[PDB]
Amino acid sequence: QVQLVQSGAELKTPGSSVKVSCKASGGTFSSNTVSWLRQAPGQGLEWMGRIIPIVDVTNYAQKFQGRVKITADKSTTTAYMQLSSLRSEDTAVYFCARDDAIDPFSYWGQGTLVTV
Amino acid sequence: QVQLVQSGAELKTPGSSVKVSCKASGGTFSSNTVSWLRQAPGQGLEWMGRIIPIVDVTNYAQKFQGRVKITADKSTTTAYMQLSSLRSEDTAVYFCARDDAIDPFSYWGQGTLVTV
Amino acid sequence: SELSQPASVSGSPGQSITISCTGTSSDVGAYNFVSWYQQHPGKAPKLMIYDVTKWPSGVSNRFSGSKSGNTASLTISGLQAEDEADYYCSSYASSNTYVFGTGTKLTVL
Amino acid sequence: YGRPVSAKFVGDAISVTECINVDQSSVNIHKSLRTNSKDVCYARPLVTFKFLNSSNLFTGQLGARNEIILTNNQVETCKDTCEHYFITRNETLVYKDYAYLR
Amino acid sequence: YGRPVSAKFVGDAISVTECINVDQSSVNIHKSLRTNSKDVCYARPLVTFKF
Amino acid sequence: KSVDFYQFRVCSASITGELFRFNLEQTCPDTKDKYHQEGILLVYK
Repeated sequence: QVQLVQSGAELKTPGSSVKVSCKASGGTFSSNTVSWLRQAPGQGLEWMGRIIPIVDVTNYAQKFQGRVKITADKSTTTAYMQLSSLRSEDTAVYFCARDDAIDPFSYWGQGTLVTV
Repeated sequence: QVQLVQSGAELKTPGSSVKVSCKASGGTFSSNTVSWLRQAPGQGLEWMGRIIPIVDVTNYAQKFQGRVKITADKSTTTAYMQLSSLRSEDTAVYFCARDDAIDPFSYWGQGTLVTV
Repeated sequence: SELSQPASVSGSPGQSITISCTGTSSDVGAYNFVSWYQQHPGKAPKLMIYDVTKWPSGVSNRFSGSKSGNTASLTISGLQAEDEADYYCSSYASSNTYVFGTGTKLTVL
Repeated sequence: YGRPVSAKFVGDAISVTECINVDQSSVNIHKSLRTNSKDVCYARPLVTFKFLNSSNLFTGQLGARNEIILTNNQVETCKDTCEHYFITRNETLVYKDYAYLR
Repeated sequence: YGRPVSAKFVGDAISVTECINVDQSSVNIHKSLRTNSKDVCYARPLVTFKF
Repeated sequence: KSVDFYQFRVCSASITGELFRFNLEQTCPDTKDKYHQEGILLVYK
């Protein structure tokens, strides 16, 4: 029963940088992959990127490349996502998921609301 | 008491090539570096370039790159400076100073007057 | 990025004259190899102050130098004599390039 | 060869010259690897020294086995959380990120 | 070394890390080496696997 | 896991790998000598 903890909602001015921290319970990250997703009010689910810490490899979407920075800490098993040069359309709820032996989006997270 | 000998004044048409030869007395060039400095009538001083014959390395100013050619002879202990495409304001006197254990340029030559 | 020097400085017998030399911090503010050269009219330049403040061999000790911040100051206390040679300030710069000041003219009564 | 030598390719043959040392008393190594602008930081720290007793300043790029290179063509893109280790004779220099000294 | 390892240059030294295997059961190799467009064909086949 | 090259694997991580350097100072010492003590010798039966 892996439990994920997400940071509280934060308000930032347009054009600034927003940092979101997701904490994963259990022993360690191991070979699990952590993915970041966003959901706009009334819209669908997007796909920002993913990070594998056992090799420390970050996979990014073709539209979010060069704008979102993902880092991982195995000592604290914490994933940090930094977004810069955000626009007025970035107001959305962000989730951190967790790859499992069955399907990748097996685990999720309370979600963090970001308003621009 | 190292003495420097410079060639006499020469007259050349604008846009031509001017060659100046400087002879250094003493035993040999050794580790000394030979520098060339021009002085306009009523103007200040500036660093044109220098040559070290130990490694045969020529250092040039950023505004004189590709325009002044500096060569040295290990047998006759003579330094040759060639400056083609001579322009009108190029007219000036030329000194071939020498580095010394006390301080560089510790020696000065007679000077060569170049008129455009 | 040539060094800037005062156009001229006045003087009088039995007085001390200070000449300033300032420039970019990349050349004078990063190294300590400033030098002052005196040139007589129609004569080869002569060096009297090198390094920072150490005097050379066989020269008068009435001259001194002091570099503070990005500005060097050369102070002369020996008046009379000629004291007419133009003074030029030089320093070492990056990329194995040397620079020289515009020049300072000293006049005495 | 036991002694260090300089060699290069001339035609189909190898031309080898002699080697000359520099003034060991006057040696300076910069503690900062950050150059002008960004992403063009130097790969290796620069070294300032002089030749024999001649009073002149010479700046170059430090090589390997206590070698000085006058061609500073070694550049690389800036990388976050970098680390560098250098060996000079019987001493080691540790550069965290792109600055500091150890 | 007998066991496979990964190494790289760090300054004047060599930094060596460990190695991690992947899922041997779930491995797929594409049978076509022709990449999209022309004159940009892949030199080596692509492999898809889990971790 | 680095048991052998037979198994497929991907290993490109580099965070805190062990550091190593090449030593270029070891050399073969020259052989020693022998005293080879000697003298006059007599036998007796």
